[PDB]
Amino acid sequence: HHHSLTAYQASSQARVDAAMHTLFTAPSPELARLYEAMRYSVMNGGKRVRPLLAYAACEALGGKPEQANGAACAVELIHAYSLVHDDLPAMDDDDLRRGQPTTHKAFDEACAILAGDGLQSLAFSALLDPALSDASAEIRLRMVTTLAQAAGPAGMVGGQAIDLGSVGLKLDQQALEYMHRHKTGALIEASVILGALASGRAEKGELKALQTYAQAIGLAFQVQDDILDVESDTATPTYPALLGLAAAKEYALELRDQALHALRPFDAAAEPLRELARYIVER
Amino acid sequence: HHHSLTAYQASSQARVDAAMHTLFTAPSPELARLYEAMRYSVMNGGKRVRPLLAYAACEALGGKPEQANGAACAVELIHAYSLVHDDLPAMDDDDLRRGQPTTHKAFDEACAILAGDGLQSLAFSALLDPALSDASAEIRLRMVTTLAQAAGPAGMVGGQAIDLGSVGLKLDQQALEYMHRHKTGALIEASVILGALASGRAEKGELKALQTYAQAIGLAFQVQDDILDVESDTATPTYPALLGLAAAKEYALELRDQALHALRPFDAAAEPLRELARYIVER
Ligand code: DMA
Ligand code: DMA
Ligand code: DMA
Ligand code: DMA
Ligand SMILES: [Cl-]
Ligand SMILES: [Cl-]
Ligand SMILES: [Mg+2]
Ligand SMILES: [Mg+2]
Ligand SMILES: [Mg+2]
Ligand SMILES: [Mg+2]
Ligand SMILES: [Mg+2]
Ligand SMILES: [Mg+2]
Repeated sequence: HHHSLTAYQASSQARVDAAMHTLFTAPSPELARLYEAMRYSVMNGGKRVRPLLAYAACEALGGKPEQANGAACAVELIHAYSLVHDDLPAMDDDDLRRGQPTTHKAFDEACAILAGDGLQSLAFSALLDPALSDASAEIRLRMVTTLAQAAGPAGMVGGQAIDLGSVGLKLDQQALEYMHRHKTGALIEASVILGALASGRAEKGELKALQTYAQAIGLAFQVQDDILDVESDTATPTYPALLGLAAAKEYALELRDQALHALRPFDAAAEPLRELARYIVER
Repeated sequence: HHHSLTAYQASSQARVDAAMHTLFTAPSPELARLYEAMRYSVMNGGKRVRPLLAYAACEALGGKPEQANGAACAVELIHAYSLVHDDLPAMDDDDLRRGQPTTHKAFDEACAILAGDGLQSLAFSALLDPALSDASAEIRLRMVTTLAQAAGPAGMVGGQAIDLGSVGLKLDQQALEYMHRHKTGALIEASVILGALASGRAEKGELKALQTYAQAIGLAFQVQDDILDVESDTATPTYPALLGLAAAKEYALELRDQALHALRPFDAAAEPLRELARYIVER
C-alpha cells in the first residue's frame, strides 16, 4: 500500500504530459509524420518516473513543481529517444514495448531513427524553453551541461555501448554495476539534479545528498528487476546469478536504506523521494 | 584560383581538428570502442566548412577565431552525427563515404547508431565547454537554443524526414527549396550565427545580414551540386530538371550575388565569407 506515491505519480505524469503537449505540434504539413512518430514514441506507456524525480527534487528544496517542467520534459524526452533506438533491429530488434508495437514497427526504421534523433534535440530545447522554467542564467548552464554529460557517450550512450560490447563476456559485479551506472544511473541522477537546480535554491551539500540518493535508487531498481525476473521464473549476467537470490534481495534492501539515509538532511517535502525508494524494492 | 580561401580552409580545419581532439578520449577502457567509432565518424574526409563558417563569422564581427571553437566543434559534431545515421541501411544504405567505408561498415550498425547518438550529445557539451569559449551567460543561451532549433525536428532532422517522405512524390521548386532549407540550410545558418554570437560583439542587424548570407549560400550549394551532377553526366527532383541547365546556372549566380550583397555592411574582415560564396558557384 503506497497511496501518496500513487497520487504523486499521477500528478507528476499529468504535469509533464501537459508540458510536453506544447512541444509536439509540427510547424508544417510536411513535418507532421515526424512529429507524430515522436509523439508515438513518448506515448509509450511509461510511468514518467524521471519527471517524478525532477519534480520531487525541486519540491524537496522548496521550489514549485512547475519550475522543473523544463527538467522533467528534458529527461523524459532523453528517455523516450533512448528506447526508440534501443528497440531498433540493429540493437535489440524488439517488435513490442509494454504491449504496443515499437516505433519502427508502427512507422518504419528510417522514421524511427530520426524520431529518436529529433527527440534528443527537443530535450535540449525543452530545457531552455522559457515557458517551462524561470531559472537564472548560470543555473541553467549547470543544468544543460549536466544533461549532456548524463545522456552522452560518458553516460547513457556509453552505457548502451558497454551493453553491446558485453555481449558474450562474463561480467563480475563490479562490471555489471559499472554498466548499469551508465545505462540507467546517469539519467536518474540527472533527473534529481536538474529538478533540484530548477528550484533556484540548490546548494552544493543538497545536490551531493541527492546524487547519493539517486545513485542508490538507480542500482536498487536494476537489482530488483533481476530479482523479479527470477521470482516470476520460479512462478510458472544478473544480480541473483552473481550473488544468489537471498543475497540479491538483501543487497536491494541495503541500497534502499542507503537512499533513505541520503535524504536525512531533508524535511517532509522529500517524502515522495522516500516513498519511491521504498516502492522500488517493495515492488 | 582561390588562394586565401585555401589558406583559410586550412587554418579553419587545423583549429577545429585540434579543438575536437580533446573531446574524443574515452574515460575508460570499456568506452574505448564507442569513442573510436565517434572519432572515425569525424575523420570522414570533410573540409570542415561549417567550422570555417563559424570562425569566419566570428572574425567578421571582430572576435578572435578561437572564441568560436565551441561553435565550430558543435556544428561539425552535429554534421558528423547526421552523416553517420544518414548512411545507415534503413536510411541511405551507403557502404562508402568520400571513398572510405561508412561507420556502420567499419564497425557495425549498432555501434554506428550510438556513435551518432553520442556525437549529438557531445555537440552540446562542446558548445558549453569553458576550454572552447569564453562567452557570457545570455549569449551562450542564445547559441545553445539556436543549435537545438537548427539540428532538431524543425530543422535538419525535419529535413531528413522531408527527404524520406518525398520519396516518390513529384516536387516543385518551392517544395525542393523547403526541403533543402531544413536538411542543410538550417545548420549552415546556425554555423554563421553561432560564430557571430561567439565574438561577443554581435548586434541584431549584423545577425540578420549573416542569416541572409547563410540562407543564400546554403541554397547556392545545392543548386551547384545538381549542376555538377548534370555536367559530369554529359562528360562521360533537381534544379536543372525543374529549370533547365541554363536557368539553373543563372539561379546559382543570383544566389551567390544575394550572399555577397548581404555582406555589404562588413569590412575586409568578411573576405573569407565572400570568397566562399564565390567558390561554391565557381566550383
Ligand atoms: C528508478 C527508476 C527511474 C526506474 C524507472 O523505470 P523505467 O525506466 O521503466 O521508468 P518509466 O516507467 O518512466 O519508463
Ligand atoms: C538506455 C536504455 C534504452 C536502456 C534499455 O536497456 P534494455 O534494452 O536492457 O532494456 P529494455 O528491456 O527496456 O529494452
Ligand atoms: C555551403 C556548405 C556548408 C557546403 C558544405 O558542403 P559539405 O556539407 O560537403 O561540407 P564538408 O566538406 O565540411 O562535409
Ligand atoms: C543532413 C544530411 C545527412 C544530409 C545528407 O543528405 P544526402 O543523403 O542527400 O547526401 P549524401 O550524398 O551526403 O548522403
Ligand atoms: Cl502535428
Ligand atoms: Cl580513447
Ligand atoms: Mg538494450
Ligand atoms: Mg531493449
Ligand atoms: Mg537486469
Ligand atoms: Mg540521405
Ligand atoms: Mg546519403
Ligand atoms: Mg541535389
